[PDB]
Amino acid sequence: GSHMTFVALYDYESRGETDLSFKKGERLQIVNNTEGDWWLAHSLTTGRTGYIPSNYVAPSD
Ligand code: NI
Repeated sequence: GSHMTFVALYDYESRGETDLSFKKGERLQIVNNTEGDWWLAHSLTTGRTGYIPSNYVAPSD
């Protein structure tokens, strides 16, 4: 619900009111990773929240 950390593979610029912008390499906490194309996430560095495209991220190890 926040204990899964993913890393951005590519930069992403938000296009609407609900999606989260991020940079390649940024770490994102995933609230739920079972939801398909859009995952709800937040950055611990910027604090910002929003939906991210699930094809833009991989697990952060
Ligand atoms: Ni969690």
